[PDB]
Amino acid sequence: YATREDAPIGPHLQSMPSEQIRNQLTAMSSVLAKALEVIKPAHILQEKEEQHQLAVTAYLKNSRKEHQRILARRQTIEERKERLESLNIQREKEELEQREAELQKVR
Amino acid sequence: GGSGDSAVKQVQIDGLVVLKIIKHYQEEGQGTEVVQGVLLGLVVEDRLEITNCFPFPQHTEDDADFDEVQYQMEMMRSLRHVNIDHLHVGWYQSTYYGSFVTRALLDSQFSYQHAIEESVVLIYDPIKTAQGSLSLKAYRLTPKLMEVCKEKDFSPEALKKANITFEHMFEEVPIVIKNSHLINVLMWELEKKSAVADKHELLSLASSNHLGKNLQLLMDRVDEMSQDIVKYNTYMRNTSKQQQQKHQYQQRRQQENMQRQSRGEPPLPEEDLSKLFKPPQPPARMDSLLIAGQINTYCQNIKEFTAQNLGKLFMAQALQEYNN
Amino acid sequence: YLVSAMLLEIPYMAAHESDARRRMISKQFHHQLRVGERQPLLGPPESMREHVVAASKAMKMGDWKTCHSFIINEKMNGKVWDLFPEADKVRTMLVRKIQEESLRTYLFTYSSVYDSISMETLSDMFELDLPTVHSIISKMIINEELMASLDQPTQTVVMHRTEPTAQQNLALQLAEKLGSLVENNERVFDHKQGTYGGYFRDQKDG
Amino acid sequence: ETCHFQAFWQALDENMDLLEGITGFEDSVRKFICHVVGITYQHIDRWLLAEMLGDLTDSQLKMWMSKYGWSADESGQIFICSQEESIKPKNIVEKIDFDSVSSIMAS
Amino acid sequence: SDLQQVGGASARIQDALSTVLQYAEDVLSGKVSADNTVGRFLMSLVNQVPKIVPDDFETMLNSNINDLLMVTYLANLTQSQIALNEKLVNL
Amino acid sequence: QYLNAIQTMCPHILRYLTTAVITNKDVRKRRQVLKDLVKVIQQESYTYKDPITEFVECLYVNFDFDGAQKKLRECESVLVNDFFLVACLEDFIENARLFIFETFCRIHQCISINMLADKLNMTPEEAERWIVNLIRNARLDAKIDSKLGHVVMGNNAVSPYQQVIEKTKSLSFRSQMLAMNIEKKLNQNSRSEAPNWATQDSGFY
Amino acid sequence: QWLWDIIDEFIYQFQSFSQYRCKTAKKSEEEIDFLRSNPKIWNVHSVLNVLHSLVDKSNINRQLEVYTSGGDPESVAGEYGRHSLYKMLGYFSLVGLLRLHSLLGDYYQAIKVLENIELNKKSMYSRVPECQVTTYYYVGFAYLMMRRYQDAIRVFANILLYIQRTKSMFQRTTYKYEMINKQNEQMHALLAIALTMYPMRIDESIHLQLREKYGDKMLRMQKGDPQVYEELFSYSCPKFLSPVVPNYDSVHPNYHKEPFLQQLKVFSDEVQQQAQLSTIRSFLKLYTTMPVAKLAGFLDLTEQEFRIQLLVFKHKMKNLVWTSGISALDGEFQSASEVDFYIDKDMIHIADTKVARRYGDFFIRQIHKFEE
Repeated sequence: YATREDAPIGPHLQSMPSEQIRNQLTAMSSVLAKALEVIKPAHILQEKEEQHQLAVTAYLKNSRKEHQRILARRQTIEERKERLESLNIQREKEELEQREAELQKVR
Repeated sequence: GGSGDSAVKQVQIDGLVVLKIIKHYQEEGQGTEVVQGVLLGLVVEDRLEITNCFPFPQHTEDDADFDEVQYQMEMMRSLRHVNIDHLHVGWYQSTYYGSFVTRALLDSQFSYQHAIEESVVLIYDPIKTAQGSLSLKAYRLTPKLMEVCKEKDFSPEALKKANITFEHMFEEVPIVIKNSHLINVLMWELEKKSAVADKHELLSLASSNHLGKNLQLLMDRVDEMSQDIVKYNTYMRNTSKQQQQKHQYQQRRQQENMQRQSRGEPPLPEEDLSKLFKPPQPPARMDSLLIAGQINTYCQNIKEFTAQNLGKLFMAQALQEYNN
Repeated sequence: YLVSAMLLEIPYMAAHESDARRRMISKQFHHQLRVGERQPLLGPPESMREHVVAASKAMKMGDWKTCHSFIINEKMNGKVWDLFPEADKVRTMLVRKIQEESLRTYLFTYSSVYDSISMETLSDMFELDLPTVHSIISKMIINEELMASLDQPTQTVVMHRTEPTAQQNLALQLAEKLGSLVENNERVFDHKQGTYGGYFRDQKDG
Repeated sequence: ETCHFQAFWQALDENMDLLEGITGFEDSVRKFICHVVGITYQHIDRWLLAEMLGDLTDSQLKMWMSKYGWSADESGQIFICSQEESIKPKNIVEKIDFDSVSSIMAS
Repeated sequence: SDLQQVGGASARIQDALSTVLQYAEDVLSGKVSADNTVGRFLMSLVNQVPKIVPDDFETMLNSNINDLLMVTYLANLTQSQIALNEKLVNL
Repeated sequence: QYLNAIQTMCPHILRYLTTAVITNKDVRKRRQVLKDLVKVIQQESYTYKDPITEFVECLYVNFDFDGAQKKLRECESVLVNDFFLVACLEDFIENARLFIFETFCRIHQCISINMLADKLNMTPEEAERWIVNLIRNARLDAKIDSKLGHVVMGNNAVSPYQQVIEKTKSLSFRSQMLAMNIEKKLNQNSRSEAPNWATQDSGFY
Repeated sequence: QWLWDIIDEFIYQFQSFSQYRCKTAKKSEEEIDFLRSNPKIWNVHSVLNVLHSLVDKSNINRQLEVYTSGGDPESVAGEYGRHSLYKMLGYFSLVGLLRLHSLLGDYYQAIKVLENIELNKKSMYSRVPECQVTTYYYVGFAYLMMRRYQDAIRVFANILLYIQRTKSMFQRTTYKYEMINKQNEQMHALLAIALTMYPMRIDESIHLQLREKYGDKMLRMQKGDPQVYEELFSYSCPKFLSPVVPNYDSVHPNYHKEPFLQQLKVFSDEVQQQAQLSTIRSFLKLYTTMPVAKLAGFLDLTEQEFRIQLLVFKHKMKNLVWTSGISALDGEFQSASEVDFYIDKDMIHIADTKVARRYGDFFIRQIHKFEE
């Protein structure tokens, strides 16, 4: 199987390919084609997902408590991160002056 | 402490960053490597956390041309006003052909890293590498080269900094293993958009099917790697050829000329004897291949190790699946 | 000169399109072809050089009938062929040589697509005698130029599906380049081991 | 060693009482004749198997016939082995070495 | 590898559900649910993955793996020679 | 010097040279020498032609087997009427038939035994025995299908892998010698860093 | 005199140490423990074992092949020199295998071989490549003597490959580096003659520099010349036995060629009819089931009139190299044509190539250690 048959970089006709087997065909088919059967009909899936829903509700429920603390904490991070991290990169670039005028004093 | 060397910790790239990267996914810089944005973050527990990026666009008609920094200055104020500050601690070029750290990307990085040593340089690699392994490639520059700072010139400080022998297989940090703590909202959307509105979930997941079947993925990978890598291989070989000839093959002839002189004339010079060895440009160890080229040997081994793997998986699945 | 270069270089360029070591036979033909390929607008040929370049493009596609019409037109006849004391003998010889070498460029370019070919359809397509066609194909097989076997009862040429893929060709070209890099590393190793060679060869062979 | 069994029993001198004096030797060599018959014949003729074992009679051959379960066939050879059971090829079948090769190529 | 090991998991949760769809008929009556709904899904599924079942398929499938493996092998051969030229220059 | 004398003054001596090569008893010498003989015959084909030289030209230049067989019948008349070659007739015809056949078997994958019997002027059963002897002597990988009356030549397609192995066999040996030489050079450098102090202490007992 | 000043001073120093060997290994823990501590190399302790394997064998081979009567050499060494060292409790290290494979070597030159069984059983300690390549050396030779040509030819392949991940480095094959090359070359060449229309494994074992010459040797041997019977057997003899030193060649002493009558003529009988087995198989088996056309075609090829074509044909099918059947009513000869396998080299190389990557990546990271 090669793209010699297929015309390698452009059809000129209606798409009607027959089925052929190429690398990761039977792999990714068996992943998703079997998945869909358990998604579309199922009496086993939707209950599990309704309890996954319940673990998802729980995480937003845990979250809204943490959000109220992050409303205090990340507020104190955000405002200070404008000052402190700027002051740090100030000293990174201001060091090039300290490199220069100090070395001038040597000689 | 997984923290990095001598000014910085690791990196953590929050999901809302990578969403904004895949918005300027692989266009606006397809066949041209374009710096698609700066990574703005903050120092967190054992890591940086890139919490937001803003993209940096350029004049991308079919070539890239650098523009006024009126964009970046106004846009980093635009971030500062509603959100944090200009806190550019890295950058991401996605961009062009599965993860590769070019000599230009090493030089742009060297200017970036020496200026702000709180940095990594990201290479966001989507489906182009056959996805594939190491989708987020981080990489910061060795602080050794930020101590034998500028410049690696062709004869002096190529040889001398080759002899110092700073890393060029240098370590790359892990990026995620933890709760980022902005999991929160996007967690709540999962239950909605699975089962009872799994349209857009299943749409994304069934992308896999057509990653296998159709036109020449691994084939084209191995094709582009048949060309990319043989180019680089030939280059080192003819580079090494000429330099090794100036190193030994020229010494061979001129020292056999030094024979003829008899290595001394007492009454007067020894002009000829003196004017043997007069410098050709490499005396030893052309550095920019030895360092920066070798960073791409590593990346070419990575591309090979990537393109191999998904092949290995099929070679299990194919045999086995039919075996029933 | 350019027609003699065309008939030698195009079969060679078709067979060796995949090889990294392109040995150019004619530097002047390769210059003229690169000048014609650099014109953004290629009109119908008027110059004797444009006619041979247009014929060289047709001959790489294996179409001998457009090659013939670019080499044997009224303009090239009165300018080149009617200057011979025996114009029609050189015409018939040149038609036959265009047919004989275009059959070879066609086989080199399209071998990859054919599983079997009859010598009857090659005789009809190229207007060549069956013993000549058989002798050319037999000689390409003996030279290892064509990966094919000849079935004597059916007069068919059966191709061997051993042609390297573009990825296998890049691997073969990389193996040749790695062999050349080893050959040059060995040369450099000998030049290093030779030392520094100056102090250890002066005490064995009076 | 060269398995010239016809020549072996011709070659024998019968006046050397030492060769009579080894107990079970006369049958042992016969058992080695029939041993190699089983490995490299699918059939053998009744007169042929006799001659290899020293020109046996009809009744003497009944022992050797019964020994490995061998029995007569139509017109008129002695069966030795089934055709597919003798040959035992172990030729071309490999390239099934996937499991080990992927276990080493795992990382 | 995560897409691999949730691969056969789909086939395992499929084995759960196809049991329940069979078992619906086994107990009392049911399996309308797979009479010609999932019965048509599964015929399509086996017309995709694997393909049809001669042994010419199996040998061609093997020959494709022998090619893919020879290519995956050649990728490690090239890693080895990416090394060897990188190494003599460093010497 | 003698080859130049033949090509310049006496091209008719190529008859005797060709006959001496074809009638040579050593099959290895015969196959090696034939390649150089064909070049000389092809160079002189404009000055000298006879059935014996044209037989070699038809077989090894033109690959015309029907021309070569016709020329072989004409060679019988030339050999019988030549004073020097009359004693070589039988040896020549037998070895010439072996050459036509060996060349035919290298080009053709399927050969009819009946066409061979007609070309050899033999019965089909004698032609089959003659082919078996030729396959044994030439070490050709061939299967005779006596039911279909065909000889099928084995495809000696040298695998692309085997051509790569032959080209890389010298590279693997050079790489292994280079590795051993690097390793010897590294082990000689590491032994030179061993400090000389450790040899002093054994003097006390 | 300088000759036997060196020879006698080896044996007398070995007979000295033989008592120390027996004394330390068995019972004196503290003396062994004291020896573990002081040097930086326990390599000095271990080398002296199999150093004296090949040096003692040289010195005893001299005394053997000079005194051919009233035998002093062979019963002294056999009783005391060998069995005292080996039969009793091993020293705790690789020395237990060293004294084993020293004894295996001593046991090899003597043509009494049947306890190769229990020597393998007493090789309880792990097979280090050092000990393993030298095990397969003799164990392959044991299979070569067992007329297990198909088994032994594989065993010779691996030990000649030079990707058994040898590195040596510090003189553990010293002064006989190319003996391992030429003996494995030579003994493999004999096995190829006997069977081969099977491997298709000779590509791995021997390189093309030697495959070309040894290839044509087998053909020239079996088909058309008994010349190769001579030159093969010339090279095969010093390598088959391994007589470490031939004594000084002079006509004034005899003394040496008399043992070489036996030693050589013992191996004459080996290659004699085992070679003549080859020519039978040499003619390729063109049509797998032979009718009257091919059976008579092969009986014209076996031998001519009259007397005794069929007999000789049916003698030679027996040996090992044919599997076939006769039919009476048909008059038909049906036979077995078996073949080996194409590519077994690639999947064995997939790790070997990765060792070229590995020790590549490693050795330069030892240079990257130093010049950093």
